[PDB]
Amino acid sequence: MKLSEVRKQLEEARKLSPVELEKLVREKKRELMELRFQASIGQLSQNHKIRDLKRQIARLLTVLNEKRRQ
Amino acid sequence: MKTAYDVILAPVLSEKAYAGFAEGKYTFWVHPKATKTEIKNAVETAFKVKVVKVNTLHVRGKKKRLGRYLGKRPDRKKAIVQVAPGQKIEALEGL
Amino acid sequence: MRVKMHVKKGDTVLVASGKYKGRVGKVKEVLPKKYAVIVEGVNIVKKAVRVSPKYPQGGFIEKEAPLHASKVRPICPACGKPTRVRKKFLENGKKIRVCAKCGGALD
Amino acid sequence: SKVCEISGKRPIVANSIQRRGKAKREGGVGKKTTGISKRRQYPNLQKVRVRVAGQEITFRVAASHIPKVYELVERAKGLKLEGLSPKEIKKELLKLL
RNA sequence: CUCUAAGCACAACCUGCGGGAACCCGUACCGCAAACCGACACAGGUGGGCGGGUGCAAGAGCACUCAGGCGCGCGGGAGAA
RNA sequence: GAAUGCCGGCAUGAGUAACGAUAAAGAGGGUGAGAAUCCCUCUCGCCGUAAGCCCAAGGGUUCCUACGCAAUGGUCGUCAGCGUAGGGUUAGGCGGGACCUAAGGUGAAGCCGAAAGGCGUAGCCGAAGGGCAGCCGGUUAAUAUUCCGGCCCUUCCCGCAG
RNA sequence: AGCCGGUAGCGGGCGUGGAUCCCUGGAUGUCCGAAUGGGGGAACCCGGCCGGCGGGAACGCCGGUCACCGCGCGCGCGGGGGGAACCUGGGGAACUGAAACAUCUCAGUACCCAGAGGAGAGGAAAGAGAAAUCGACUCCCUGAGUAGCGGCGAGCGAAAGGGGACCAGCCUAAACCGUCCGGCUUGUCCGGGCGGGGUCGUGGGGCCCUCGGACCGAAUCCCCAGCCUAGCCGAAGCUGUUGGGAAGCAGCGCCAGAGAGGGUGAAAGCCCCGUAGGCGAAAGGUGGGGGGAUAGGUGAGGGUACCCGAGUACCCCGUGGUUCGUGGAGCCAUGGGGGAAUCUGGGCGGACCACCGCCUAAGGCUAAGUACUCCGGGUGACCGAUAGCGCACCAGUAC
Ligand SMILES: [Mg+2]
Ligand SMILES: [Mg+2]
Ligand SMILES: [Mg+2]
Ligand SMILES: [Mg+2]
Ligand SMILES: [Mg+2]
Ligand SMILES: [Mg+2]
Ligand SMILES: [Mg+2]
Ligand SMILES: [Mg+2]
Ligand SMILES: [Mg+2]
Ligand SMILES: [Mg+2]
Ligand SMILES: [Mg+2]
Ligand SMILES: [Mg+2]
Ligand SMILES: [Mg+2]
Ligand SMILES: [Mg+2]
Ligand SMILES: [Mg+2]
Ligand SMILES: [Mg+2]
Ligand SMILES: [Mg+2]
Ligand SMILES: [Mg+2]
Ligand SMILES: [Mg+2]
Ligand SMILES: [Mg+2]
Ligand SMILES: [Mg+2]
Ligand SMILES: [Mg+2]
Ligand SMILES: [Mg+2]
Ligand SMILES: [Mg+2]
Ligand SMILES: [Mg+2]
Ligand SMILES: [Mg+2]
Ligand SMILES: [Mg+2]
Ligand SMILES: [Mg+2]
Ligand SMILES: [Mg+2]
Ligand SMILES: [Mg+2]
Ligand SMILES: [Mg+2]
Ligand SMILES: [Mg+2]
Ligand SMILES: [Mg+2]
Ligand SMILES: [Mg+2]
Ligand SMILES: [Mg+2]
Ligand SMILES: [Mg+2]
Ligand SMILES: [Mg+2]
Ligand SMILES: [Mg+2]
Ligand SMILES: [Mg+2]
Ligand SMILES: [Mg+2]
Ligand SMILES: [Mg+2]
Ligand SMILES: [Mg+2]
Ligand SMILES: [Mg+2]
Ligand SMILES: [Mg+2]
Ligand SMILES: [Mg+2]
Ligand SMILES: [Mg+2]
Ligand SMILES: [Mg+2]
Ligand SMILES: [Mg+2]
Ligand SMILES: [Mg+2]
Ligand SMILES: [Mg+2]
Ligand SMILES: [Mg+2]
Ligand SMILES: [Mg+2]
Ligand SMILES: [Mg+2]
Ligand SMILES: [Mg+2]
Ligand SMILES: [Mg+2]
Ligand SMILES: [Mg+2]
Ligand SMILES: [Mg+2]
Ligand SMILES: [Mg+2]
Ligand SMILES: [Mg+2]
Ligand SMILES: [Mg+2]
Ligand SMILES: [Mg+2]
Ligand SMILES: [Mg+2]
Ligand SMILES: [Mg+2]
Ligand SMILES: [Mg+2]
Ligand SMILES: [Mg+2]
Ligand SMILES: [Mg+2]
Ligand SMILES: [Mg+2]
Ligand SMILES: [Mg+2]
Ligand SMILES: [Mg+2]
Ligand SMILES: [Mg+2]
Ligand SMILES: [Mg+2]
Ligand SMILES: [Mg+2]
Ligand SMILES: [Mg+2]
Ligand SMILES: [Mg+2]
Ligand SMILES: [Mg+2]
Ligand SMILES: [Mg+2]
Ligand SMILES: [Mg+2]
Ligand SMILES: [Mg+2]
Ligand SMILES: [Mg+2]
Ligand SMILES: [Mg+2]
Ligand SMILES: [Mg+2]
Ligand SMILES: [Mg+2]
Ligand SMILES: [Mg+2]
Ligand SMILES: [Mg+2]
Ligand SMILES: [Mg+2]
Ligand SMILES: [Mg+2]
Ligand SMILES: [Mg+2]
Ligand SMILES: [Mg+2]
Ligand SMILES: [Mg+2]
Ligand SMILES: [Mg+2]
Ligand SMILES: [Mg+2]
Ligand SMILES: [Mg+2]
Ligand SMILES: [Mg+2]
Ligand SMILES: [Mg+2]
Ligand SMILES: [Mg+2]
Ligand SMILES: [Mg+2]
Ligand SMILES: [Mg+2]
Ligand SMILES: [Mg+2]
Ligand SMILES: [Mg+2]
Ligand SMILES: [Mg+2]
Ligand SMILES: [Mg+2]
Ligand SMILES: [Mg+2]
Ligand SMILES: [Mg+2]
Ligand SMILES: [Mg+2]
Ligand SMILES: [Mg+2]
Ligand SMILES: [Mg+2]
Ligand SMILES: [Mg+2]
Ligand SMILES: [Mg+2]
Ligand SMILES: [Mg+2]
Ligand SMILES: [Mg+2]
Ligand SMILES: [Mg+2]
Ligand SMILES: [Mg+2]
Ligand SMILES: [Mg+2]
Ligand SMILES: [Mg+2]
Ligand SMILES: [Mg+2]
Ligand SMILES: [Mg+2]
Ligand SMILES: [Mg+2]
Ligand SMILES: [Mg+2]
Ligand SMILES: [Mg+2]
Ligand SMILES: [Mg+2]
Ligand SMILES: [Mg+2]
Ligand SMILES: [Mg+2]
Ligand SMILES: [Mg+2]
Ligand SMILES: [Mg+2]
Ligand SMILES: [Mg+2]
Ligand SMILES: [Mg+2]
Ligand SMILES: [Mg+2]
Ligand SMILES: [Mg+2]
Ligand SMILES: [Mg+2]
Ligand SMILES: [Mg+2]
Ligand SMILES: [Mg+2]
Ligand SMILES: [Mg+2]
Ligand SMILES: [Mg+2]
Ligand SMILES: [Mg+2]
Ligand SMILES: [Mg+2]
Ligand SMILES: [Mg+2]
Ligand SMILES: [Mg+2]
Ligand SMILES: [Mg+2]
Ligand SMILES: [Mg+2]
Ligand SMILES: [Mg+2]
Ligand SMILES: [Mg+2]
Ligand SMILES: [Mg+2]
Ligand SMILES: [Mg+2]
Ligand SMILES: [Mg+2]
Ligand SMILES: [Mg+2]
Ligand SMILES: [Mg+2]
Ligand SMILES: [Mg+2]
Ligand SMILES: [Mg+2]
Ligand SMILES: [Mg+2]
Ligand SMILES: [Mg+2]
Ligand SMILES: [Mg+2]
Ligand SMILES: [Mg+2]
Ligand SMILES: [Mg+2]
Ligand SMILES: [Mg+2]
Ligand SMILES: [Mg+2]
Ligand SMILES: [Mg+2]
Ligand SMILES: [Mg+2]
Ligand SMILES: [Mg+2]
Ligand SMILES: [Mg+2]
Ligand SMILES: [Mg+2]
Ligand SMILES: [Mg+2]
Ligand SMILES: [Mg+2]
Ligand SMILES: [Mg+2]
Ligand SMILES: [Mg+2]
Ligand SMILES: [Mg+2]
Ligand SMILES: [Mg+2]
Ligand SMILES: [Mg+2]
Ligand SMILES: [Mg+2]
Ligand SMILES: [Mg+2]
Ligand SMILES: [Mg+2]
Ligand SMILES: [Mg+2]
Ligand SMILES: [Mg+2]
Ligand SMILES: [Mg+2]
Ligand SMILES: [Mg+2]
Ligand SMILES: [Mg+2]
Ligand SMILES: [Mg+2]
Ligand SMILES: [Mg+2]
Ligand SMILES: [Mg+2]
Ligand SMILES: [Mg+2]
Ligand SMILES: [Mg+2]
Ligand SMILES: [Mg+2]
Ligand SMILES: [Mg+2]
Ligand SMILES: [Mg+2]
Ligand SMILES: [Mg+2]
Ligand SMILES: [Mg+2]
Ligand SMILES: [Mg+2]
Ligand SMILES: [Mg+2]
Ligand SMILES: [Mg+2]
Ligand SMILES: [Mg+2]
Ligand SMILES: [Mg+2]
Ligand SMILES: [Mg+2]
Ligand SMILES: [Mg+2]
Ligand SMILES: [Mg+2]
Ligand SMILES: [Mg+2]
Ligand SMILES: [Mg+2]
Ligand SMILES: [Mg+2]
Ligand SMILES: [Mg+2]
Ligand SMILES: [Mg+2]
Ligand SMILES: [Mg+2]
Ligand SMILES: [Mg+2]
Ligand SMILES: [Mg+2]
Ligand SMILES: [Mg+2]
Ligand SMILES: [Mg+2]
Ligand SMILES: [Mg+2]
Ligand SMILES: [Mg+2]
Ligand SMILES: [Mg+2]
Ligand SMILES: [Mg+2]
Ligand SMILES: [Mg+2]
Ligand SMILES: [Mg+2]
Ligand SMILES: [Mg+2]
Ligand SMILES: [Mg+2]
Ligand SMILES: [Mg+2]
Ligand SMILES: [Mg+2]
Ligand SMILES: [Mg+2]
Ligand SMILES: [Mg+2]
Ligand SMILES: [Mg+2]
Ligand SMILES: [Mg+2]
Ligand SMILES: [Mg+2]
Ligand SMILES: [Mg+2]
Ligand SMILES: [Mg+2]
Ligand SMILES: [Mg+2]
Ligand SMILES: [Mg+2]
Ligand SMILES: [Mg+2]
Ligand SMILES: [Mg+2]
Ligand SMILES: [Mg+2]
Ligand SMILES: [Mg+2]
Ligand SMILES: [Mg+2]
Ligand SMILES: [Mg+2]
Ligand SMILES: [Mg+2]
Ligand SMILES: [Mg+2]
Ligand SMILES: [Mg+2]
Ligand SMILES: [Mg+2]
Ligand SMILES: [Mg+2]
Ligand SMILES: [Mg+2]
Ligand SMILES: [Mg+2]
Ligand SMILES: [Mg+2]
Ligand SMILES: [Mg+2]
Ligand SMILES: [Mg+2]
Ligand SMILES: [Mg+2]
Ligand SMILES: [Mg+2]
Ligand SMILES: [Zn+2]
Repeated sequence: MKLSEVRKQLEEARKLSPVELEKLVREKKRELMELRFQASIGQLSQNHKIRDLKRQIARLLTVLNEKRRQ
Repeated sequence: MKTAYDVILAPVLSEKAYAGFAEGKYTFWVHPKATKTEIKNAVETAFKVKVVKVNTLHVRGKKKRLGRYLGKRPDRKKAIVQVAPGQKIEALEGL
Repeated sequence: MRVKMHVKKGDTVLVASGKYKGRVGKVKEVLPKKYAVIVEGVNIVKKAVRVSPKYPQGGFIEKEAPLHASKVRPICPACGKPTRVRKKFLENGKKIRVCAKCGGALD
Repeated sequence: SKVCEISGKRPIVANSIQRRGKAKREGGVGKKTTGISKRRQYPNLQKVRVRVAGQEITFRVAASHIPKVYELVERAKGLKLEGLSPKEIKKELLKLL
């Protein structure tokens, strides 16, 4: 997404505990599956949202992997 | 992280899959290495239903070419889940 | 590591050579993969279009064709003259494009 | 036969040279070579059975180094050997070289 | 299935009933062939099962037929050697 | 300029031989720019211990449907096992594995060999052999002992009873 | 200052609040593969144990762990496999040449195998060989097609010496002390560890007497420069003209530590990319150079004769290596047999003996100079699409 929103996403993710982080990823993964459904019926005009959520999930798992590895 | 949303990939959009909604059988594209027990738990976490039967089948990719370049579409796997009596998956009854 | 581009969107440049030599115009776009630029009003070619949406009449449109970047020279906004580009390190440490004629900044 | 466990003596390649004629030092015109071909020379490997710490240890040794085996039996009296396996025993005796 | 050893006989096994649980891969199509082996949509080669009826001494033979499947992916004429 | 030279291009033979079983065709209607060759109907002929049907190998989308005809098809082509796209293979009971062993292979123990390696009991692997619980019908354009319907059954876990 | 790879488009986004992109470190990294829980027809299948997930006990999924082999007191550590050529070791042809052919040649080559590493080997004299000499090893030139070897045929082919490259020397075994443990032939015992001692050829060391009481310094460790893995600054030209286009032609200038080269519409020092000359690393790699530590290193006589690497030297048998093919056949190596001594010992100087000299065997390590080119860059009286790599291109592909 926008570069400032990535930065804010990383500040907030880093204030989350591993349990919060897992629960967020589980939520964003659900929304990603919702995006794939929508895109498969031709309903996702804004297809950039699929990639954005995928990288979001990557950042969150990266920070989750950070917090179990200081 | 491995969630139910990693097992279930997309619904199967075909007149054959649609004809199964009436009996409570919903067809999904699922992950190729996912077992029947896994798909059961993944549907029951994803769509708030009870799964009483899961059939599965592998669907080999179609060989295709583009001019000089012969290739192959990825392999896929379909799962058909039967939900408990009187239940329904609203995200599919769409359609 | 990068294609060196002495000219930017959308400073003002002289087309110093070619059929449109002497023209002054704004850099509409810069194409590094092609070492080209597009200059407003310069290199106008007639492209043929099929009947369609966007051109329900068919016919032709006008298009600016690209120019090789070396045919183009920025006009310095201080002294207003065409010039080669020099580099200059600001007080903070950043480098900017300055005018070889006078010394003014070109951004 | 293979390798002397004590000296590492192993088969070597030697030539077998067939000769005719009378040696010059006997008044002949000299020796002529009527055939050269490869053969192997083996160590005189034998089995030596010795009993160390109430176990039987069997060495595959060149006859030349048979006394070197009993030498290792002596040098093993200072080693704490009982309770060990015949394999682990032979290693101790062999490490004493 | 039966016999017993360690063990254990709050266990354990057998019988009966009840609820629950039951995974992975194949499954299309061709398959005596134009889709397999023979460079070919090649008169060749390819293991197992079903293989109806009538008559002929019998039979999986032979002739004609059922079900079923084909007329073999160049044709039209002429009626010399 | 020659090496029956090498690679390629194009000639000649020649509009010639051939067009791959002598089981065989005829007509009407349709479609289409185009029809002996595609679809439909009637007539005719051929196989029928197969030239019909079902398994297994092997092959690997060739299946079904829509749109196509440059090339592939020994002619033609509107057709096709061809091109483009979409769809299609559903199992506790069928087959294989979470079972068994056969030749053989491998191989703790052990034996042998310059090296690489060769052997080798048990054990392990190894099947179209042993073992093990599903029959009939309906349904799709295309799957069905698999989905559905009816009637049956097996194993594992846990509980109760004897 | 643009960007979402080749790659346009549909449809949607990102970037001076610094994106794309380039370098470095990290994170993730399904499955197979040495492949290593077990099996297997590589990329599939099937388990044990601990923890988790679901209604979860059966079923499944997720995370962790579980091969064999070696070495040290069940715990660690290590090994496995790969790498274009190069290297060492273990094995090791033939065509061919000898105008036939067998000794000989091809050749210890091709190849197989084991292993090593950025190199590998070798290496600190039991050397050379004749100089009253030299002084580790490797590598180049020469010596030299010499000396020799050779069915004295075909052919094969040294070393010393000289000129150069590089330069560097070390640890140990034994004597004799100490300690620990073991043994039961009870001790002034034997053995095994570990520590101290000690390392040489004019011999040296041990042990006992007298005397004399800081320089040297790693090949190991630390720091640093330098270098590598992205980059960056970089002089000076305008006009007219012919022309699609100027860089051509013409006029008038200008830079040069830069007039290498490539581009731009044709032929440009001054338009562009560059060039000369300069500048540059938070991170990783290197660091043979500068600095610093550590390990380490070191006397004289005198007496004593304790020690100085064993199935070894040495001799004989059978062979290999060398220029040496049995030759007068030594030397180095060793498969078989026999089998010593510790300096008053032993090996060598081409049978052997004398004399005269050289050197210290049977333990180990050691940079540099040398080789190679998978990789990167620079340069060609190298190729220019039948050429040059087999491949300029979706090639180790189609087939
Ligand atoms: Mg997705
Ligand atoms: Mg998809
Ligand atoms: Mg993601
Ligand atoms: Mg993951
Ligand atoms: Mg459905
Ligand atoms: Mg499945
Ligand atoms: Mg699950
Ligand atoms: Mg299935
Ligand atoms: Mg399956
Ligand atoms: Mg698929
Ligand atoms: Mg696919
Ligand atoms: Mg996809
Ligand atoms: Mg799928
Ligand atoms: Mg620049
Ligand atoms: Mg002008
Ligand atoms: Mg333009
Ligand atoms: Mg400049
Ligand atoms: Mg900056
Ligand atoms: Mg700036
Ligand atoms: Mg400005
Ligand atoms: Mg002989
Ligand atoms: Mg004589
Ligand atoms: Mg002879
Ligand atoms: Mg001779
Ligand atoms: Mg020979
Ligand atoms: Mg022989
Ligand atoms: Mg023996
Ligand atoms: Mg004996
Ligand atoms: Mg005995
Ligand atoms: Mg002897
Ligand atoms: Mg020794
Ligand atoms: Mg008991
Ligand atoms: Mg009890
Ligand atoms: Mg039951
Ligand atoms: Mg399983
Ligand atoms: Mg098959
Ligand atoms: Mg089927
Ligand atoms: Mg079928
Ligand atoms: Mg059929
Ligand atoms: Mg036949
Ligand atoms: Mg048959
Ligand atoms: Mg058939
Ligand atoms: Mg057919
Ligand atoms: Mg075919
Ligand atoms: Mg063939
Ligand atoms: Mg065929
Ligand atoms: Mg045919
Ligand atoms: Mg045929
Ligand atoms: Mg037959
Ligand atoms: Mg029969
Ligand atoms: Mg009948
Ligand atoms: Mg009958
Ligand atoms: Mg009848
Ligand atoms: Mg009659
Ligand atoms: Mg009858
Ligand atoms: Mg009859
Ligand atoms: Mg009959
Ligand atoms: Mg018949
Ligand atoms: Mg019929
Ligand atoms: Mg017919
Ligand atoms: Mg016919
Ligand atoms: Mg036929
Ligand atoms: Mg025909
Ligand atoms: Mg005629
Ligand atoms: Mg000629
Ligand atoms: Mg010819
Ligand atoms: Mg020729
Ligand atoms: Mg020719
Ligand atoms: Mg030719
Ligand atoms: Mg040819
Ligand atoms: Mg050609
Ligand atoms: Mg030709
Ligand atoms: Mg030709
Ligand atoms: Mg031709
Ligand atoms: Mg002609
Ligand atoms: Mg012709
Ligand atoms: Mg012709
Ligand atoms: Mg004619
Ligand atoms: Mg003729
Ligand atoms: Mg004729
Ligand atoms: Mg012919
Ligand atoms: Mg013919
Ligand atoms: Mg004819
Ligand atoms: Mg016939
Ligand atoms: Mg015919
Ligand atoms: Mg006939
Ligand atoms: Mg007939
Ligand atoms: Mg007709
Ligand atoms: Mg007809
Ligand atoms: Mg009519
Ligand atoms: Mg037709
Ligand atoms: Mg037609
Ligand atoms: Mg007709
Ligand atoms: Mg016909
Ligand atoms: Mg028809
Ligand atoms: Mg009729
Ligand atoms: Mg019949
Ligand atoms: Mg095929
Ligand atoms: Mg196809
Ligand atoms: Mg066609
Ligand atoms: Mg056609
Ligand atoms: Mg045509
Ligand atoms: Mg077409
Ligand atoms: Mg054709
Ligand atoms: Mg045709
Ligand atoms: Mg044909
Ligand atoms: Mg048509
Ligand atoms: Mg068909
Ligand atoms: Mg098709
Ligand atoms: Mg189908
Ligand atoms: Mg079932
Ligand atoms: Mg299981
Ligand atoms: Mg099994
Ligand atoms: Mg078994
Ligand atoms: Mg073994
Ligand atoms: Mg051997
Ligand atoms: Mg074996
Ligand atoms: Mg066996
Ligand atoms: Mg088993
Ligand atoms: Mg097997
Ligand atoms: Mg088995
Ligand atoms: Mg079986
Ligand atoms: Mg039997
Ligand atoms: Mg069976
Ligand atoms: Mg069964
Ligand atoms: Mg039944
Ligand atoms: Mg049925
Ligand atoms: Mg349907
Ligand atoms: Mg069918
Ligand atoms: Mg049923
Ligand atoms: Mg009870
Ligand atoms: Mg859009
Ligand atoms: Mg767009
Ligand atoms: Mg700013
Ligand atoms: Mg920055
Ligand atoms: Mg993993
Ligand atoms: Mg494995
Ligand atoms: Mg295995
Ligand atoms: Mg558990
Ligand atoms: Mg549930
Ligand atoms: Mg559980
Ligand atoms: Mg499991
Ligand atoms: Mg596990
Ligand atoms: Mg290997
Ligand atoms: Mg290696
Ligand atoms: Mg070599
Ligand atoms: Mg060698
Ligand atoms: Mg070799
Ligand atoms: Mg041989
Ligand atoms: Mg020969
Ligand atoms: Mg010969
Ligand atoms: Mg020759
Ligand atoms: Mg010859
Ligand atoms: Mg000759
Ligand atoms: Mg001859
Ligand atoms: Mg010969
Ligand atoms: Mg020879
Ligand atoms: Mg040769
Ligand atoms: Mg030789
Ligand atoms: Mg070679
Ligand atoms: Mg070097
Ligand atoms: Mg070295
Ligand atoms: Mg020394
Ligand atoms: Mg020397
Ligand atoms: Mg001297
Ligand atoms: Mg000396
Ligand atoms: Mg020196
Ligand atoms: Mg001379
Ligand atoms: Mg010779
Ligand atoms: Mg020779
Ligand atoms: Mg020789
Ligand atoms: Mg030679
Ligand atoms: Mg030599
Ligand atoms: Mg000499
Ligand atoms: Mg010299
Ligand atoms: Mg001691
Ligand atoms: Mg010591
Ligand atoms: Mg010491
Ligand atoms: Mg010392
Ligand atoms: Mg010392
Ligand atoms: Mg010491
Ligand atoms: Mg010294
Ligand atoms: Mg001396
Ligand atoms: Mg002395
Ligand atoms: Mg040094
Ligand atoms: Mg050192
Ligand atoms: Mg610059
Ligand atoms: Mg410049
Ligand atoms: Mg003009
Ligand atoms: Mg001009
Ligand atoms: Mg001029
Ligand atoms: Mg220059
Ligand atoms: Mg140049
Ligand atoms: Mg140039
Ligand atoms: Mg010029
Ligand atoms: Mg030029
Ligand atoms: Mg020129
Ligand atoms: Mg230029
Ligand atoms: Mg130039
Ligand atoms: Mg420079
Ligand atoms: Mg520079
Ligand atoms: Mg530099
Ligand atoms: Mg230093
Ligand atoms: Mg010194
Ligand atoms: Mg001293
Ligand atoms: Mg001294
Ligand atoms: Mg002595
Ligand atoms: Mg010595
Ligand atoms: Mg020694
Ligand atoms: Mg001996
Ligand atoms: Mg001697
Ligand atoms: Mg003899
Ligand atoms: Mg000898
Ligand atoms: Mg030799
Ligand atoms: Mg000799
Ligand atoms: Mg010799
Ligand atoms: Mg000799
Ligand atoms: Mg000797
Ligand atoms: Mg000897
Ligand atoms: Mg002496
Ligand atoms: Mg002596
Ligand atoms: Mg000697
Ligand atoms: Mg001598
Ligand atoms: Mg000497
Ligand atoms: Mg002499
Ligand atoms: Mg000497
Ligand atoms: Mg020495
Ligand atoms: Mg070395
Ligand atoms: Mg070196
Ligand atoms: Mg290169
Ligand atoms: Mg290059
Ligand atoms: Mg040329
Ligand atoms: Mg070409
Ligand atoms: Mg070529
Ligand atoms: Mg050309
Ligand atoms: Mg050429
Ligand atoms: Mg290449
Ligand atoms: Mg290449
Ligand atoms: Mg080629
Ligand atoms: Mg290709
Ligand atoms: Zn200016």
